[PDB]
Amino acid sequence: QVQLVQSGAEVKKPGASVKVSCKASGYTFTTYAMHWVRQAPGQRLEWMGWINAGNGNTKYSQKFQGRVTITRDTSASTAYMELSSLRSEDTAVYYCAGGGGRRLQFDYFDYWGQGTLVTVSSASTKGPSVFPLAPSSKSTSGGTAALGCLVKDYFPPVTVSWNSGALTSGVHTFPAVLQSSGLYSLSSVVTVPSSSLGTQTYICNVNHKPSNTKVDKKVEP
Amino acid sequence: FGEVFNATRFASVYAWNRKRISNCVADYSVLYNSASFSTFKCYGVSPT
Amino acid sequence: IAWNSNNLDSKVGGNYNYLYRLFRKSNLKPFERDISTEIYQAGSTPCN
Amino acid sequence: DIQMTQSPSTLSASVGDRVTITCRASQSISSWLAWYQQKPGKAPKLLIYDASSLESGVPSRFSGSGSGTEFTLTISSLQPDDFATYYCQQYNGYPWTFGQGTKVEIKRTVAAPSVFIFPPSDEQLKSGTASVVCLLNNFYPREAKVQWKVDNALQSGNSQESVTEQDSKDSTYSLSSTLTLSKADYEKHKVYACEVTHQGLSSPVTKSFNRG
Repeated sequence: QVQLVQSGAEVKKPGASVKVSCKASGYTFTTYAMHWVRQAPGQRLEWMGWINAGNGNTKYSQKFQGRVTITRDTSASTAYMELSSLRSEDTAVYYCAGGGGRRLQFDYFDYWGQGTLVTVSSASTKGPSVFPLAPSSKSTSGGTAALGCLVKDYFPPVTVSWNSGALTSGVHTFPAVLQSSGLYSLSSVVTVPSSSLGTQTYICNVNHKPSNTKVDKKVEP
Repeated sequence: FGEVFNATRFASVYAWNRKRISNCVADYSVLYNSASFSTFKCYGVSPT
Repeated sequence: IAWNSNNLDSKVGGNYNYLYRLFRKSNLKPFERDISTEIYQAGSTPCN
Repeated sequence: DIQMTQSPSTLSASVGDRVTITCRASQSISSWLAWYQQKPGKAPKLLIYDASSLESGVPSRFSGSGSGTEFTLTISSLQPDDFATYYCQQYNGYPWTFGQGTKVEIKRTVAAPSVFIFPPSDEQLKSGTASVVCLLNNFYPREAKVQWKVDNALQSGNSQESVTEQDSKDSTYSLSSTLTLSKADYEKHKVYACEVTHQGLSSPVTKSFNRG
Protein backbone atom coordinates (compact mmCIF):
# COMPACT_ATOMS: atom_id res chain seq x y z
CA GLN A 1 0.00 0.00 0.00
CA VAL A 2 1.36 3.39 -0.99
CA GLN A 3 2.03 5.64 1.98
CA LEU A 4 3.23 9.23 2.32
CA VAL A 5 5.15 10.67 5.27
CA GLN A 6 6.74 14.04 5.83
CA SER A 7 8.34 16.48 8.24
CA GLY A 8 7.25 17.48 11.73
CA ALA A 9 6.07 20.76 13.19
CA GLU A 10 7.52 24.17 12.34
CA VAL A 11 7.31 27.69 13.73
CA LYS A 12 8.45 30.76 11.82
CA LYS A 13 8.17 34.54 11.78
CA PRO A 14 6.70 37.04 9.32
CA GLY A 15 8.65 37.62 6.13
CA ALA A 16 10.56 34.34 6.39
CA SER A 17 10.29 31.18 4.29
CA VAL A 18 9.58 27.55 5.15
CA LYS A 19 10.35 24.26 3.41
CA VAL A 20 8.16 21.24 4.03
CA SER A 21 8.76 17.98 2.24
CA CYS A 22 7.21 14.53 1.95
CA LYS A 23 8.78 11.22 0.95
CA ALA A 24 6.98 8.77 -1.32
CA SER A 25 6.77 4.99 -1.33
CA GLY A 26 4.94 3.67 -4.38
CA TYR A 27 5.12 0.39 -6.25
CA THR A 28 5.88 2.15 -9.53
CA PHE A 29 6.54 5.75 -10.45
CA THR A 30 4.42 6.02 -13.56
CA THR A 31 4.55 9.81 -13.76
CA TYR A 32 3.56 10.19 -10.12
CA ALA A 33 1.54 13.18 -8.98
CA MET A 34 2.64 14.79 -5.69
CA HIS A 35 0.08 17.47 -5.24
CA TRP A 36 -0.12 19.98 -2.37
CA VAL A 37 -3.11 21.29 -0.42
CA ARG A 38 -3.47 23.32 2.78
CA GLN A 39 -6.04 23.99 5.48
CA ALA A 40 -6.38 27.01 7.71
CA PRO A 41 -7.85 25.76 11.01
CA GLY A 42 -11.63 25.56 11.00
CA GLN A 43 -11.86 26.69 7.40
CA ARG A 44 -12.23 25.62 3.78
CA LEU A 45 -9.39 23.56 2.37
CA GLU A 46 -7.22 25.39 -0.12
CA TRP A 47 -5.26 23.88 -2.98
CA MET A 48 -1.59 24.68 -3.63
CA GLY A 49 -0.34 23.14 -6.86
CA TRP A 50 0.84 19.99 -8.52
CA ILE A 51 4.36 18.86 -9.36
CA ASN A 52 4.78 16.32 -12.14
CA ALA A 53 6.74 13.65 -10.30
CA GLY A 54 7.37 12.24 -13.73
CA ASN A 55 9.60 15.03 -14.93
CA GLY A 56 9.39 18.69 -13.98
CA ASN A 57 6.08 20.34 -14.64
CA THR A 58 4.95 22.89 -12.11
CA LYS A 59 1.39 24.13 -12.47
CA TYR A 60 0.62 26.37 -9.48
CA SER A 61 -2.42 28.14 -8.05
CA GLN A 62 -3.36 31.75 -8.69
CA LYS A 63 -4.04 33.19 -5.24
CA PHE A 64 -0.58 31.91 -4.34
CA GLN A 65 1.15 32.87 -7.58
CA GLY A 66 4.63 34.32 -7.61
CA ARG A 67 5.61 33.41 -4.05
CA VAL A 68 5.36 29.61 -3.68
CA THR A 69 7.60 27.04 -5.37
CA ILE A 70 7.66 23.25 -5.58
CA THR A 71 10.37 20.76 -6.54
CA ARG A 72 11.19 17.09 -6.03
CA ASP A 73 14.24 14.85 -5.70
CA THR A 74 14.22 11.78 -7.91
CA SER A 75 16.63 9.55 -6.01
CA ALA A 76 15.02 10.19 -2.61
CA SER A 77 11.50 10.03 -4.11
CA THR A 78 10.36 13.00 -2.05
CA ALA A 79 8.51 16.21 -2.87
CA TYR A 80 9.69 19.68 -1.88
CA MET A 81 7.50 22.71 -1.15
CA GLU A 82 8.58 26.29 -0.61
CA LEU A 83 6.74 29.44 0.45
CA SER A 84 8.02 32.96 1.12
CA SER A 85 6.65 36.31 2.30
CA LEU A 86 4.62 34.46 4.92
CA ARG A 87 2.09 36.31 7.05
CA SER A 88 -0.19 35.56 9.99
CA GLU A 89 -2.93 34.12 7.80
CA ASP A 90 -0.97 31.20 6.37
CA THR A 91 -1.06 29.59 9.80
CA ALA A 92 -2.42 26.24 8.74
CA VAL A 93 -1.81 22.52 8.40
CA TYR A 94 -0.09 21.45 5.19
CA TYR A 95 -0.76 18.23 3.30
CA CYS A 96 0.81 16.12 0.57
CA ALA A 97 -1.56 14.39 -1.80
CA GLY A 98 -1.48 12.58 -5.10
CA GLY A 99 -0.62 9.12 -6.28
CA GLY A 100 -2.83 8.05 -9.15
CA GLY A 101 -1.09 4.82 -10.16
CA ARG A 102 -3.36 3.32 -12.83
CA ARG A 103 -3.59 6.32 -15.13
CA LEU A 104 -0.88 8.98 -15.07
CA GLN A 105 -2.70 12.07 -13.82
CA PHE A 106 -5.86 12.89 -12.04
CA ASP A 107 -7.08 15.87 -10.18
CA TYR A 108 -8.34 14.05 -7.13
CA PHE A 109 -6.26 13.33 -4.07
CA ASP A 110 -6.26 9.64 -3.24
CA TYR A 111 -3.14 9.34 -1.04
CA TRP A 112 -2.83 11.89 1.75
CA GLY A 113 0.10 12.77 3.95
CA GLN A 114 -0.52 12.67 7.69
CA GLY A 115 -0.27 16.46 7.95
CA THR A 116 2.30 19.15 8.70
CA LEU A 117 1.67 21.95 11.19
CA VAL A 118 2.90 25.46 10.41
CA THR A 119 2.46 28.44 12.73
CA VAL A 120 3.18 32.00 11.63
CA SER A 121 3.74 34.05 14.78
CA SER A 122 5.66 37.11 15.91
CA ALA A 123 6.14 36.06 19.55
CA SER A 124 8.63 33.55 20.93
CA THR A 125 8.71 30.63 23.35
CA LYS A 126 7.16 31.41 26.72
CA GLY A 127 6.11 29.40 29.73
CA PRO A 128 2.47 29.05 30.72
CA SER A 129 1.01 30.81 33.75
CA VAL A 130 -1.27 28.67 35.88
CA PHE A 131 -4.17 29.48 38.20
CA PRO A 132 -6.57 27.16 40.03
CA LEU A 133 -10.33 27.06 39.47
CA ALA A 134 -11.93 26.74 42.89
CA PRO A 135 -15.67 26.13 43.21
CA SER A 136 -18.03 27.27 45.96
CA SER A 137 -20.59 25.43 48.07
CA LYS A 138 -23.21 27.79 46.65
CA SER A 139 -23.45 25.63 43.52
CA THR A 140 -23.59 22.17 45.13
CA SER A 141 -25.28 20.42 42.20
CA GLY A 142 -26.43 16.91 43.02
CA GLY A 143 -23.61 16.80 45.53
CA THR A 144 -21.18 17.36 42.64
CA ALA A 145 -19.13 20.42 41.73
CA ALA A 146 -16.77 21.38 38.92
CA LEU A 147 -13.13 22.39 39.16
CA GLY A 148 -10.32 23.29 36.83
CA CYS A 149 -6.81 24.57 36.13
CA LEU A 150 -6.48 27.58 33.84
CA VAL A 151 -3.52 28.23 31.56
CA LYS A 152 -2.98 31.68 30.07
CA ASP A 153 -0.51 33.45 27.79
CA TYR A 154 1.61 30.55 26.45
CA PHE A 155 2.45 29.62 22.83
CA PRO A 156 3.52 26.15 21.43
CA PRO A 157 -0.73 23.29 23.04
CA VAL A 158 -0.15 22.08 26.65
CA THR A 159 -0.51 18.42 27.80
CA VAL A 160 -2.80 18.61 30.85
CA SER A 161 -3.64 15.86 33.31
CA TRP A 162 -5.01 15.60 36.83
CA ASN A 163 -2.89 13.98 39.55
CA SER A 164 -0.84 12.35 36.78
CA GLY A 165 -3.50 10.03 35.43
CA ALA A 166 -5.10 9.34 38.81
CA LEU A 167 -8.39 10.80 37.56
CA THR A 168 -10.12 9.92 34.31
CA SER A 169 -13.82 10.50 34.90
CA GLY A 170 -15.58 13.58 33.56
CA VAL A 171 -12.33 15.21 32.52
CA HIS A 172 -12.64 18.02 30.00
CA THR A 173 -9.88 19.83 28.13
CA PHE A 174 -10.94 22.63 25.87
CA PRO A 175 -9.10 23.62 22.70
CA ALA A 176 -6.80 26.60 22.63
CA VAL A 177 -7.80 30.11 21.62
CA LEU A 178 -5.77 32.91 20.08
CA GLN A 179 -5.78 36.28 21.83
CA SER A 180 -5.19 39.85 20.71
CA SER A 181 -1.71 39.73 22.26
CA GLY A 182 -0.75 36.84 19.99
CA LEU A 183 -0.53 34.35 22.85
CA TYR A 184 -2.57 31.20 23.32
CA SER A 185 -4.67 30.19 26.29
CA LEU A 186 -6.44 27.06 27.50
CA SER A 187 -8.86 26.12 30.23
CA SER A 188 -9.26 22.59 31.53
CA VAL A 189 -11.95 21.54 33.98
CA VAL A 190 -13.50 18.52 35.66
CA THR A 191 -16.30 17.85 38.12
CA VAL A 192 -16.38 15.52 41.11
CA PRO A 193 -18.91 14.57 43.77
CA SER A 194 -18.80 17.41 46.29
CA SER A 195 -18.80 14.81 49.08
CA SER A 196 -15.05 14.29 48.59
CA LEU A 197 -14.24 18.00 48.33
CA GLY A 198 -12.47 18.69 51.61
CA THR A 199 -11.03 15.19 52.03
CA GLN A 200 -9.22 14.62 48.71
CA THR A 201 -6.22 16.04 46.86
CA TYR A 202 -6.45 17.16 43.23
CA ILE A 203 -3.59 18.78 41.33
CA CYS A 204 -3.52 19.43 37.60
CA ASN A 205 -0.39 18.38 35.71
CA VAL A 206 0.86 20.49 32.81
CA ASN A 207 3.79 19.79 30.49
CA HIS A 208 4.92 22.44 28.01
CA LYS A 209 7.83 20.76 26.24
CA PRO A 210 8.86 23.69 23.95
CA SER A 211 9.75 25.47 27.19
CA ASN A 212 10.45 22.31 29.25
CA THR A 213 8.38 23.65 32.15
CA LYS A 214 6.37 21.36 34.42
CA VAL A 215 3.96 23.09 36.79
CA ASP A 216 1.60 21.72 39.41
CA LYS A 217 -0.98 23.63 41.43
CA LYS A 218 -3.12 22.31 44.26
CA VAL A 219 -6.62 23.75 44.06
CA GLU A 220 -7.84 25.25 47.32
CA PRO A 221 -11.68 25.44 47.47
CA PHE B 1 30.94 26.45 -41.52
CA GLY B 2 34.05 26.39 -39.38
CA GLU B 3 35.01 30.02 -39.85
CA VAL B 4 31.60 31.64 -39.42
CA PHE B 5 31.19 29.85 -36.12
CA ASN B 6 34.70 31.01 -35.24
CA ALA B 7 34.74 34.49 -36.77
CA THR B 8 36.28 36.82 -34.23
CA ARG B 9 33.92 39.80 -34.64
CA PHE B 10 30.17 39.31 -35.00
CA ALA B 11 27.92 42.14 -36.13
CA SER B 12 25.10 43.60 -34.07
CA VAL B 13 21.51 42.60 -34.65
CA TYR B 14 20.46 45.49 -36.85
CA ALA B 15 23.47 45.01 -39.11
CA TRP B 16 23.20 41.23 -39.44
CA ASN B 17 25.11 39.83 -42.42
CA ARG B 18 24.56 36.94 -44.82
CA LYS B 19 26.65 34.47 -46.80
CA ARG B 20 25.38 33.16 -50.15
CA ILE B 21 26.92 29.83 -49.18
CA SER B 22 26.54 27.11 -51.80
CA ASN B 23 28.29 24.34 -53.73
CA CYS B 24 29.95 22.67 -50.79
CA VAL B 25 29.79 19.67 -48.44
CA ALA B 26 28.18 20.30 -45.07
CA ASP B 27 28.76 18.03 -42.09
CA TYR B 28 26.53 18.61 -39.09
CA SER B 29 28.01 15.93 -36.82
CA VAL B 30 30.41 18.05 -34.79
CA LEU B 31 28.15 21.07 -35.19
CA TYR B 32 25.46 19.00 -33.52
CA ASN B 33 27.60 17.48 -30.77
CA SER B 34 30.21 20.16 -30.13
CA ALA B 35 28.95 19.99 -26.51
CA SER B 36 29.15 23.77 -26.18
CA PHE B 37 26.01 25.26 -27.73
CA SER B 38 23.62 26.44 -25.05
CA THR B 39 20.72 26.60 -27.51
CA PHE B 40 20.37 24.39 -30.57
CA LYS B 41 16.86 24.08 -31.95
CA CYS B 42 15.04 24.31 -35.21
CA TYR B 43 11.92 23.76 -37.22
CA GLY B 44 10.67 22.38 -40.48
CA VAL B 45 13.50 19.86 -40.55
CA SER B 46 14.27 17.32 -37.85
CA PRO B 47 17.61 17.77 -36.08
CA THR B 48 18.89 14.37 -37.22
CA ILE C 1 -15.31 7.28 -35.66
CA ALA C 2 -14.39 10.72 -34.41
CA TRP C 3 -16.38 13.57 -32.93
CA ASN C 4 -15.48 16.89 -31.40
CA SER C 5 -15.60 17.06 -27.64
CA ASN C 6 -14.16 19.84 -25.54
CA ASN C 7 -17.34 20.40 -23.56
CA LEU C 8 -16.34 17.26 -21.67
CA ASP C 9 -12.57 17.10 -21.98
CA SER C 10 -11.07 20.62 -21.91
CA LYS C 11 -10.90 21.62 -18.28
CA VAL C 12 -10.78 25.41 -18.42
CA GLY C 13 -7.32 26.85 -18.05
CA GLY C 14 -5.83 23.63 -19.38
CA ASN C 15 -6.22 19.86 -19.26
CA TYR C 16 -3.10 17.80 -18.56
CA ASN C 17 -4.41 14.26 -18.34
CA TYR C 18 -3.61 13.57 -22.01
CA LEU C 19 -0.08 12.75 -23.13
CA TYR C 20 1.45 11.37 -26.32
CA ARG C 21 4.89 10.20 -27.37
CA LEU C 22 7.05 12.46 -29.49
CA PHE C 23 10.44 10.75 -29.81
CA ARG C 24 11.03 7.07 -30.37
CA LYS C 25 13.86 5.20 -32.04
CA SER C 26 11.68 3.08 -34.32
CA ASN C 27 8.54 3.62 -36.31
CA LEU C 28 5.74 1.74 -34.68
CA LYS C 29 4.74 -1.70 -35.93
CA PRO C 30 0.96 -1.73 -36.42
CA PHE C 31 -1.18 -2.61 -33.40
CA GLU C 32 1.17 -2.41 -30.45
CA ARG C 33 1.03 -0.50 -27.18
CA ASP C 34 4.39 0.86 -26.04
CA ILE C 35 3.67 2.29 -22.60
CA SER C 36 7.09 2.41 -20.99
CA THR C 37 8.90 5.74 -20.76
CA GLU C 38 12.66 6.25 -20.96
CA ILE C 39 14.95 8.93 -22.35
CA TYR C 40 16.01 9.41 -26.00
CA GLN C 41 19.68 9.17 -27.11
CA ALA C 42 20.80 11.40 -30.03
CA GLY C 43 24.22 10.92 -31.70
CA SER C 44 27.16 11.40 -29.27
CA THR C 45 26.68 11.88 -25.47
CA PRO C 46 23.73 9.36 -25.40
CA CYS C 47 21.33 10.18 -22.52
CA ASN C 48 19.78 7.55 -20.19
CA ASP D 1 -13.44 30.91 -10.55
CA ILE D 2 -15.75 28.04 -9.66
CA GLN D 3 -17.59 28.46 -6.37
CA MET D 4 -18.54 25.46 -4.27
CA THR D 5 -21.16 25.75 -1.54
CA GLN D 6 -23.01 22.93 0.26
CA SER D 7 -26.61 23.89 1.27
CA PRO D 8 -27.13 21.30 4.15
CA SER D 9 -24.32 22.64 6.47
CA THR D 10 -24.49 20.60 9.68
CA LEU D 11 -26.77 17.59 9.92
CA SER D 12 -28.10 15.07 12.39
CA ALA D 13 -28.55 11.31 12.47
CA SER D 14 -28.49 8.15 14.54
CA VAL D 15 -26.87 4.77 14.06
CA GLY D 16 -28.33 2.61 11.31
CA ASP D 17 -29.95 5.35 9.21
CA ARG D 18 -29.49 7.03 5.83
CA VAL D 19 -28.27 10.56 5.11
CA THR D 20 -27.98 12.82 2.09
CA ILE D 21 -25.69 15.73 1.22
CA THR D 22 -26.12 18.40 -1.44
CA CYS D 23 -23.23 20.10 -3.21
CA ARG D 24 -24.26 22.95 -5.49
CA ALA D 25 -21.97 24.72 -7.93
CA SER D 26 -22.10 28.30 -9.11
CA GLN D 27 -21.60 27.07 -12.67
CA SER D 28 -22.10 23.96 -14.75
CA ILE D 29 -19.93 20.95 -13.95
CA SER D 30 -19.75 17.92 -16.22
CA SER D 31 -19.93 15.41 -13.36
CA TRP D 32 -16.36 16.19 -12.26
CA LEU D 33 -16.33 15.87 -8.46
CA ALA D 34 -15.10 13.84 -5.52
CA TRP D 35 -16.13 13.30 -1.89
CA TYR D 36 -13.64 13.27 0.99
CA GLN D 37 -14.11 12.00 4.54
CA GLN D 38 -12.10 13.79 7.22
CA LYS D 39 -12.16 12.74 10.84
CA PRO D 40 -11.02 15.37 13.36
CA GLY D 41 -7.27 15.62 13.70
CA LYS D 42 -6.48 13.25 10.82
CA ALA D 43 -5.89 13.30 7.11
CA PRO D 44 -8.64 13.29 4.47
CA LYS D 45 -9.72 9.99 2.93
CA LEU D 46 -11.31 9.86 -0.50
CA LEU D 47 -14.66 8.15 -1.12
CA ILE D 48 -16.16 8.99 -4.53
CA TYR D 49 -14.65 10.36 -7.72
CA ASP D 50 -16.21 11.46 -11.01
CA ALA D 51 -19.38 11.94 -8.96
CA SER D 52 -20.35 8.30 -9.40
CA SER D 53 -17.48 5.87 -9.06
CA LEU D 54 -16.83 4.05 -5.80
CA GLU D 55 -13.14 3.91 -4.99
CA SER D 56 -11.81 0.62 -3.65
CA GLY D 57 -11.30 -0.33 -0.03
CA VAL D 58 -14.34 1.58 1.22
CA PRO D 59 -17.55 0.13 2.66
CA SER D 60 -20.14 -0.56 -0.02
CA ARG D 61 -22.63 1.68 1.78
CA PHE D 62 -21.36 4.88 0.18
CA SER D 63 -22.87 5.86 -3.15
CA GLY D 64 -22.68 8.95 -5.34
CA SER D 65 -25.11 10.32 -7.89
CA GLY D 66 -26.08 13.48 -9.70
CA SER D 67 -24.82 15.47 -12.65
CA GLY D 68 -24.79 18.99 -13.97
CA THR D 69 -24.82 21.16 -10.87
CA GLU D 70 -26.71 19.53 -7.99
CA PHE D 71 -24.74 16.55 -6.72
CA THR D 72 -25.57 14.02 -4.03
CA LEU D 73 -23.93 11.52 -1.71
CA THR D 74 -25.91 8.90 0.18
CA ILE D 75 -25.26 6.01 2.57
CA SER D 76 -27.76 3.29 3.41
CA SER D 77 -26.94 2.29 6.98
CA LEU D 78 -25.12 4.61 9.36
CA GLN D 79 -22.09 2.88 10.87
CA PRO D 80 -19.95 4.43 13.62
CA ASP D 81 -17.08 5.07 11.21
CA ASP D 82 -19.32 7.59 9.46
CA PHE D 83 -19.01 10.22 12.20
CA ALA D 84 -17.05 13.05 10.61
CA THR D 85 -17.36 15.87 8.11
CA TYR D 86 -17.55 15.41 4.35
CA TYR D 87 -16.30 17.73 1.63
CA CYS D 88 -17.01 18.04 -2.07
CA GLN D 89 -14.23 18.88 -4.54
CA GLN D 90 -14.90 20.29 -7.94
CA TYR D 91 -12.44 19.69 -10.73
CA ASN D 92 -14.22 21.12 -13.74
CA GLY D 93 -11.73 23.94 -14.20
CA TYR D 94 -8.71 25.64 -12.72
CA PRO D 95 -7.98 26.61 -9.40
CA TRP D 96 -9.66 23.67 -7.80
CA THR D 97 -11.76 24.59 -4.80
CA PHE D 98 -13.54 22.73 -2.03
CA GLY D 99 -16.80 22.85 -0.15
CA GLN D 100 -17.65 24.16 3.28
CA GLY D 101 -17.92 21.10 5.44
CA THR D 102 -20.89 18.93 6.33
CA LYS D 103 -20.75 17.22 9.75
CA VAL D 104 -23.19 14.60 11.19
CA GLU D 105 -23.95 14.13 14.94
CA ILE D 106 -25.85 11.41 16.89
CA LYS D 107 -29.36 12.70 17.83
CA ARG D 108 -31.02 11.89 21.20
CA THR D 109 -33.27 13.63 23.80
CA VAL D 110 -31.61 17.02 24.52
CA ALA D 111 -29.43 16.99 27.67
CA ALA D 112 -29.63 20.26 29.60
CA PRO D 113 -26.43 22.01 30.70
CA SER D 114 -25.03 22.43 34.17
CA VAL D 115 -23.82 26.00 34.65
CA PHE D 116 -20.75 27.07 36.63
CA ILE D 117 -18.82 30.30 37.20
CA PHE D 118 -15.38 30.90 38.64
CA PRO D 119 -14.24 34.22 40.11
CA PRO D 120 -10.71 35.34 39.25
CA SER D 121 -7.95 33.96 41.45
CA ASP D 122 -6.14 36.41 43.69
CA GLU D 123 -2.82 35.24 42.25
CA GLN D 124 -4.16 36.36 38.89
CA LEU D 125 -5.15 39.52 40.75
CA LYS D 126 -1.46 40.06 41.46
CA SER D 127 -0.56 39.92 37.77
CA GLY D 128 -2.64 42.81 36.45
CA THR D 129 -5.29 41.28 34.18
CA ALA D 130 -8.62 39.77 35.22
CA SER D 131 -10.06 36.49 33.94
CA VAL D 132 -13.57 35.15 34.56
CA VAL D 133 -14.78 31.67 33.59
CA CYS D 134 -18.39 30.71 32.92
CA LEU D 135 -18.80 27.01 32.23
CA LEU D 136 -21.41 24.78 30.60
CA ASN D 137 -21.13 20.99 30.71
CA ASN D 138 -23.01 18.18 28.98
CA PHE D 139 -25.53 20.09 26.83
CA TYR D 140 -26.40 18.15 23.61
CA PRO D 141 -27.50 21.17 21.41
CA ARG D 142 -24.44 23.04 20.00
CA GLU D 143 -25.98 26.32 18.70
CA ALA D 144 -26.23 27.83 22.22
CA LYS D 145 -25.71 31.40 23.33
CA VAL D 146 -23.90 32.96 26.29
CA GLN D 147 -23.84 36.63 27.27
CA TRP D 148 -22.11 38.49 30.08
CA LYS D 149 -23.89 40.91 32.40
CA VAL D 150 -21.60 43.12 34.51
CA ASP D 151 -23.07 45.75 36.82
CA ASN D 152 -26.40 45.09 35.09
CA ALA D 153 -24.96 45.87 31.65
CA LEU D 154 -24.19 43.70 28.64
CA GLN D 155 -20.57 43.25 27.59
CA SER D 156 -19.20 42.72 24.08
CA GLY D 157 -15.95 42.10 22.23
CA ASN D 158 -13.87 41.21 25.28
CA SER D 159 -15.31 37.69 25.58
CA GLN D 160 -13.98 34.52 23.94
CA GLU D 161 -15.86 31.27 23.46
CA SER D 162 -14.23 27.85 23.19
CA VAL D 163 -16.35 24.75 22.62
CA THR D 164 -15.20 21.18 23.09
CA GLU D 165 -15.70 18.42 20.59
CA GLN D 166 -18.42 15.86 21.24
CA ASP D 167 -17.22 12.77 23.07
CA SER D 168 -17.88 9.28 21.74
CA LYS D 169 -18.84 7.83 25.12
CA ASP D 170 -20.47 10.98 26.49
CA SER D 171 -22.14 12.10 23.23
CA THR D 172 -22.68 15.60 24.64
CA TYR D 173 -21.01 18.99 24.47
CA SER D 174 -19.27 21.31 26.94
CA LEU D 175 -18.47 25.02 26.75
CA SER D 176 -16.43 27.70 28.51
CA SER D 177 -17.07 31.43 28.39
CA THR D 178 -14.15 33.62 29.39
CA LEU D 179 -14.33 37.30 30.27
CA THR D 180 -11.02 39.15 30.39
CA LEU D 181 -10.35 42.71 31.49
CA SER D 182 -7.74 44.96 33.04
CA LYS D 183 -7.65 45.57 36.79
CA ALA D 184 -8.87 49.16 36.51
CA ASP D 185 -12.15 47.81 35.16
CA TYR D 186 -12.29 45.06 37.78
CA GLU D 187 -12.84 46.93 41.04
CA LYS D 188 -14.74 49.58 39.10
CA HIS D 189 -17.46 46.93 38.79
CA LYS D 190 -19.23 45.27 41.71
CA VAL D 191 -21.43 42.47 40.34
CA TYR D 192 -20.71 39.95 37.57
CA ALA D 193 -23.09 37.64 35.72
CA CYS D 194 -22.98 35.35 32.71
CA GLU D 195 -26.31 34.33 31.22
CA VAL D 196 -27.01 31.37 28.93
CA THR D 197 -29.94 30.71 26.62
CA HIS D 198 -30.51 27.07 25.73
CA GLN D 199 -33.12 25.08 23.85
CA GLY D 200 -33.38 22.39 26.52
CA LEU D 201 -33.85 24.93 29.30
CA SER D 202 -37.38 26.07 30.03
CA SER D 203 -36.23 29.64 30.68
CA PRO D 204 -33.05 31.69 30.33
CA VAL D 205 -30.83 31.02 33.35
CA THR D 206 -28.64 33.62 35.03
CA LYS D 207 -25.74 32.77 37.31
CA SER D 208 -23.72 35.47 39.05
CA PHE D 209 -21.61 36.63 41.95
CA ASN D 210 -20.01 39.76 43.37
CA ARG D 211 -16.54 40.48 44.73
CA GLY D 212 -15.97 38.42 47.86
